[PDB]
Amino acid sequence: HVHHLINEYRPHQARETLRVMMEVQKRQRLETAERFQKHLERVIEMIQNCLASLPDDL
Amino acid sequence: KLISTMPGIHLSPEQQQQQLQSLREQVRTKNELLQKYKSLCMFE
Repeated sequence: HVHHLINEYRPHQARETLRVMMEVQKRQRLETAERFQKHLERVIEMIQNCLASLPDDL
Repeated sequence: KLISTMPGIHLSPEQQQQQLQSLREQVRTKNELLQKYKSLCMFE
C-alpha cells in the first residue's frame, strides 16, 4: 500500500514537472524562431538597402 | 594606309554601327530594368 501511494503521489509531481519542462522548451523554441525571423528580416532589409545603394553608384 | 588600318574596324562600319546601336539599346534596357527592380522594394 505504501508503494502504491508513493507511485500515485510521484506521478502527479512528475507530470507537472514534465509539463513545466515542455512549456519551457516550447517558449525557447518560440524565442529561437522569433530571433531567426528577425534576423531574416534584417538581412532582407540590408540586402535591399545595399541593392538600392549599388544602383545609385552605377 | 597603315594609319587608316590602325583604327581597328576590319569589317565595314555599317554592321559596326548597327551592332553599336543594338548594344546601346541593350544597355539602356538593362539600366532601365535594374532601376525598376531596385526602385520597387516595399517587401518586409
